[PDB]
Amino acid sequence: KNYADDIAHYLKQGKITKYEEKLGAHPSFSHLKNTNDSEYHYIVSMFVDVRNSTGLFKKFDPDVVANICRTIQLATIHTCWYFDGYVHRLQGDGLMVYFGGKGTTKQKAVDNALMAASFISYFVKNDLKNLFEEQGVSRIYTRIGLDFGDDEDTLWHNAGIGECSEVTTTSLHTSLACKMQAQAESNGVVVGDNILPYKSSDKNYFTYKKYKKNGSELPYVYEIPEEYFRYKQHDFNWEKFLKNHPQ
Amino acid sequence: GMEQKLYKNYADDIAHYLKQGKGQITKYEEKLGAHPSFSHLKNTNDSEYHYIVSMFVDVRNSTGLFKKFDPDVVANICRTIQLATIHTCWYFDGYVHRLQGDGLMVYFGGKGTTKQKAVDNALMAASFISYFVKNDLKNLFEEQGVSRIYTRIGLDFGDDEDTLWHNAGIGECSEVTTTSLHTSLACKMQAQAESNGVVVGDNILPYKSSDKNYFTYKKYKKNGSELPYVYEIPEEYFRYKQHDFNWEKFLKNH
Repeated sequence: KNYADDIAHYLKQGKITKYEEKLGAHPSFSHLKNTNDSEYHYIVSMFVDVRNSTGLFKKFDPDVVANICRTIQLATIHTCWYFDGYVHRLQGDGLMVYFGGKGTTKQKAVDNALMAASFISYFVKNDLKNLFEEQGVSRIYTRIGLDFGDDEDTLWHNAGIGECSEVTTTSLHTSLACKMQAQAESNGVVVGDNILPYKSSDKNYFTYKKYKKNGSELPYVYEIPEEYFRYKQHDFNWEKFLKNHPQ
Repeated sequence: GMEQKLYKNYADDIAHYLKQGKGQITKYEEKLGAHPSFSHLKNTNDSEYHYIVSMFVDVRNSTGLFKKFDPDVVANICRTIQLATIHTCWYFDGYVHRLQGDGLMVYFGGKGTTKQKAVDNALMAASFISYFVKNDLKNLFEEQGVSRIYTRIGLDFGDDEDTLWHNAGIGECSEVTTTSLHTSLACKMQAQAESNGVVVGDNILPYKSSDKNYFTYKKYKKNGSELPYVYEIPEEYFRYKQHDFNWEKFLKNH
C-alpha cells in the first residue's frame, strides 16, 4: 500500500532485504570474477518489463517520472527479495532476476519465481488500478518472461573487461526467458516448457501459447529439429495461482 | 579509415569459434551503472540535470547460435563481439553504463565534454560498431549454418533540463542512471533501425549541419502501422522525428 500511496501522490504532481547484494554478481558464482573459470549450473531466469512508462513524460516532469518508476522498481525488487530472488541487472524499464542457486532446490527456485511473478503482476495490475488512467496518461503494465535451464544448458562465466564486466549466464533458456517476456499479455507472465514439470504440468495454471512474430504465428519459441527440440511457451494464470493457494 | 583494419583479430576469433560446432588507464576502472560525472549520487536522494547522448546497441540473431553451438562457444562468440564494442566505445570516450546479454547501453558526454564532441563521438562509435558487424563478420555465420547476426543502434541527445541523473534501486542493488525522454527514445529508436542500421532523434541533427547527406527522416512503425513522430506532446507543440543515419557514407566522407 505504501508504494501505491507514494505513486498516487506522485501522480498528483502534474506539470526481507538484501542491501549488500551487488548487481552482476550472483552470490553462488561471484567467485568467478577476476578468474578465467566457469561452471554449469541450473537457474530460473526471469525478465520483468515495465511498459508505457515513457508516456509519463507527456504529463509529468522528469523528477516525478523518476519517483514513479523507481517506486515501481523498488516494489519489484522487494517482491523478488521476499522470494529469495537475486536481482542481477536493473533496466530503465525492468529487471533481470535469477532464482535458484547452490543452496536451493530446482522446485523451490521455480515456486519462488512463480510467486514473485504473480505478486509483481498483482501490484502493477491491481494495487495501481486506474491511477494512471485517472491522470490522463497511458496505463503502465508489466510483462514477465520465465524459463528454467538445467545444469548442462546453463553456463556461468565472466563477461566484459575490467570493471565493465559481470558474472552472468550464457544459456538458451535465459535468452528464451527474455524472448517470452516480449510475448506476455498485459500484466501477464509467459513461461517455457521446462517450468511445467515443476508444477505437475497443470493446465490449471498454464495454457499453451503460440509464438507471435511480426503479425504471424509459429508453434514454438525455439526449434532444433536435429535434436527433436520444439520448445513451447505458455501463458501462466497467476491470478488463479494466487487464489488457489493456502497462503 | 581506422575501422578497415581495427577488428581483424575479433573477426578471426569469431571465425575460429564458428568452426567449433557440436583509450585511457582508468576506463578499465569504470564500473557499470556509475557514470564518472555522476557516480557520487549513489546511496543518496540527490539528483542533477545534465545533458547526455544515450546510445542503445542491440545484437540480433545471436540466440540462433544455440542451434549449432554449445554454451561455451556461444559465450566466446558473443563476448568477442562485446569486447570489440566496448573497445570501440572507449576509443570514442563513451561510458559503458549497462551490459545486456545481447547488447550495451552507452552514454556519450559528461561534465568535461562539449555537447558537440559528445554527438561526434557517438556517431563515430555507432558507425564503427555497425561497420564491424556488417562488413568484418559478413558471411561468417552463414558459412557455419547459423542465421546472420546484425546490430541495431538507437541514438538520442538530451539537453540539461530534460536529463535527470539520479540513483535507482537500493543499497548495492542500485545504479546511477538517467530519467529522460531522450534515453527512453534512444531505446525505442533502436527497435526502429534496419539491419546493421542506426536511428537518431531530432536533437542529433543540428550537431551535424542537419545534413540530408547522412540523415533520412523515417516514420515510426507500431503494430504494422506508421506514425509521423516517435513522440508527440501536442500541448507543447512537441513533434519528435526519427531519422536513419547513413553511417557508411559518414565513414566514406572522413
